[PDB]
Amino acid sequence: KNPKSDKFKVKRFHHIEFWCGDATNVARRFSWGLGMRFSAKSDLSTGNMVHASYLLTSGDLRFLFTAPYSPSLSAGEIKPTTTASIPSFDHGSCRSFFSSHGLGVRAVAIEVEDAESAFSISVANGAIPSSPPIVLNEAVTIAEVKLYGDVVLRYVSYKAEFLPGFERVEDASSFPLDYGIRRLDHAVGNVPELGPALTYVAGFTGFHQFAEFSGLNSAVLASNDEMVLLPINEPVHGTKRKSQIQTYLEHNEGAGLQHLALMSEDIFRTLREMRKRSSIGGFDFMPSPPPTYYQNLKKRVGDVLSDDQIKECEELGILVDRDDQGTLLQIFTKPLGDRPTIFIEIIQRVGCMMYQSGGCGGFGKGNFSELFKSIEEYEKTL
Amino acid sequence: KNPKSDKFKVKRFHHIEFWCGDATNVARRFSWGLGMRFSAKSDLSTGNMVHASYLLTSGDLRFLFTAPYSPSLSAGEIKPTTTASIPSFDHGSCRSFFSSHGLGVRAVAIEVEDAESAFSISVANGAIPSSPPIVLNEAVTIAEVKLYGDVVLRYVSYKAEFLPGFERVEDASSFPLDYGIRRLDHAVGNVPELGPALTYVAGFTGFHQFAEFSGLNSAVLASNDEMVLLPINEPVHGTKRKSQIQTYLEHNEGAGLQHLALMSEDIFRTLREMRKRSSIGGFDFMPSPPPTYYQNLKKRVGDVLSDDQIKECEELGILVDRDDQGTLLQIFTKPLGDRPTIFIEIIQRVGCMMYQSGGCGGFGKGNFSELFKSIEEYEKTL
Ligand SMILES: Cc1ccccc1-n1c(=O)c2c(C)c(C(=O)c3c(C)nn(C)c3O)ccc2n(C)c1=O
Ligand SMILES: Cc1ccccc1-n1c(=O)c2c(C)c(C(=O)c3c(C)nn(C)c3O)ccc2n(C)c1=O
Ligand SMILES: [Co+2]
Ligand SMILES: [Co+2]
Repeated sequence: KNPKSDKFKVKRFHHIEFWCGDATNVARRFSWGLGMRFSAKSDLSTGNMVHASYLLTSGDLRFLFTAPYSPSLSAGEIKPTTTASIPSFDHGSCRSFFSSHGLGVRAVAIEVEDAESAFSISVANGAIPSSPPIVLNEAVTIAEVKLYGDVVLRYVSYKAEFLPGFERVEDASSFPLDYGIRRLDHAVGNVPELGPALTYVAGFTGFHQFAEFSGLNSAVLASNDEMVLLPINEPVHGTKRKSQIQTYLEHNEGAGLQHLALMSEDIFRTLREMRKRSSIGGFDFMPSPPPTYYQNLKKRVGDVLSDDQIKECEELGILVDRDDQGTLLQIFTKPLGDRPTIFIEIIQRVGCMMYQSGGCGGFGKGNFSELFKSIEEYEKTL
Repeated sequence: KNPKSDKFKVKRFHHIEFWCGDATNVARRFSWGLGMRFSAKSDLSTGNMVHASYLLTSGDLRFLFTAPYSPSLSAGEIKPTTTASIPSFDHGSCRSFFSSHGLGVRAVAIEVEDAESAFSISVANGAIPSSPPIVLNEAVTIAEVKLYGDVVLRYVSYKAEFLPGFERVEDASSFPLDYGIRRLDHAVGNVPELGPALTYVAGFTGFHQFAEFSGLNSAVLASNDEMVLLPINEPVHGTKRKSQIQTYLEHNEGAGLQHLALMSEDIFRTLREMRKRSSIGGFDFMPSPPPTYYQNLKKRVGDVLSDDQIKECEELGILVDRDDQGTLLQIFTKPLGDRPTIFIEIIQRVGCMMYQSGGCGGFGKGNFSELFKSIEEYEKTL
């Protein structure tokens, strides 16, 4: 059931911003590892004396990487005179964020009809303000409220390219990399207590619980058309294997963004390209499930995937799960940086045509049982 | 003239350590951009709860990338019980270094006969102690003294692989990249005042001035066999073009390491490989000199380089300079990170055979006049 109770008009995910120590090196690593193009910048060369911000794009997916310059470069500025292109940026906040959490997501940005109204309505409905609505060049409005931990939900609205003050990147510096990633499917937070997290966010957005069908309890919040999907997890304590949600909280110094799920228009091509680059600057993937898992896929999705398409999942280490409505193909990277905290999921969904509905096939929770069973079965092959 | 006045026995450059916010992303970017292999690690997977350190190698060149974990992981430790593999590491120092300077070199490490003796003699001769000699697994001794700004000169000595507590990297994660870089040729510091810098370092090392033949004054300190080369620059104020040394000091928040010169056994192959990767995660190079500069190379080095080898310099943007003793081929990257501070020089020297003597061909200061003249000449072609 979908009560369509969004308290303001929400459009789509707009971008994800990472707070970095050095935005150049993270952005270049991510660009090569994920096949994302350099498309905009805001830095010293554009007159920004406060922060360096570099935007990567793949299809509709936008990754922003920001790091502070020396505060001495902007010591004469005040907010009315700032050269920052993102007026919510603060040297002290950014340094404290990164020292506390390491590399990670600071902002989950969604495009809304009216960022001022969304901010007002959100805070009137319990949201903790983080940055008030600011109108940029009478063209775009940005505002921020707290989501969980030190992560903010950023609202952006456009009267009618990324943000004012950003410059398009010269073609020579903009190699047209593309491994097939096209948009952000969902963004997942880890918290110590799921109940209060859910009630807070569902409180100020009006997002509703999206229906499903180890070591965690989880729930998914969704916008009216269920295109914005914000799952949240809490750990389950006492298990024989320590909860990965608890390990995240310990190494992250508390709540924060756990994984970003990126939709590919061709998950086979995406994984082939990403795996060729794993050991030459790109991203590593979690261990592949045992061949038993792939021997068990025929009985589960053999009506959706050919044996040749099932063989390709096996070569690439892809997992498969299924709802009553659609099928999901997914795989997880190892952590993106030093700490066992944030990682990336690559996904592709099949089914639920009308365009495709959001969350088609679920999020893969059925793979816990399938993996465990596959692992006992591989142990029995022995 | 070489008075061979080293106060302790110095062998070779051993490694360069960068202090990072995220060592994983910088190390992966550098590995792909420079063609360096992942060869050792010290991190959570090796029992280090304090810092993540990843070592890249190309030939004899060793780049170490280190970032701190959350202090909470090691809050119960004391120095006698530490899990850090580099006992000089300190969370607070590393965070303050990176927040102050951004990404840059913390340690210039040289292998010495006896790190305890080198540290003792250095401090007895004016060096500011940074970290006392520590013996690791009764196998290697490390000690550190201040070099300039927040950069330390690190001594390492071996009784008889990198450091104890580091683990060799699994072959699967160790792709054998190689673009021809083989060793560190020199490491250059920028300071506000050259005189006191030179006197301090020459004071405690016994390193002597190495003889030569805009916007800077410079001098080179060398070890007995002149294989360790530590140039230092200060700005020249008042020039019509602002000194790049002064720009460095402003953005770096003071003195620090300006450039690392990496010797290639085949600078043509190195530059071809690095330039193919500039826009797909690697390093960018400074603008190429005008074709006039290459039309002027025949008259200057036409006895050393074929016209086909001179054409290859032109395709790759390589600069050429010459001493009374040897010839130098060199090129400079754009800054390695967000700030216009540290950059890399790729070099190859020809001449001075006996093995090759250090500094063969100088350091390229003759290219200031050659570039300027070439630029006026290209303007005249018009
Ligand atoms: C626990 C663990 C330790 C080490 C290596 C992998 C894993 N591991 C996963 O991490 C995992 C994730 C993140 C999702 C996910 O993407 C998700 C969930 C669940 N709920 N929602 C809303 C999502 O988006 C779905 C299945 C997963 N399986 C089966 C699994 O084994
Ligand atoms: C100033 C500047 C602004 C923007 C773009 C490039 C440049 N630029 C250089 O940066 C430069 C360097 C660093 C060296 C060097 O490597 C060095 C020196 C000098 N002394 N020692 C001991 C060295 O090792 C040699 C020649 C150079 N030329 C000719 C030049 O134009
Ligand atoms: Co997911
Ligand atoms: Co040089």
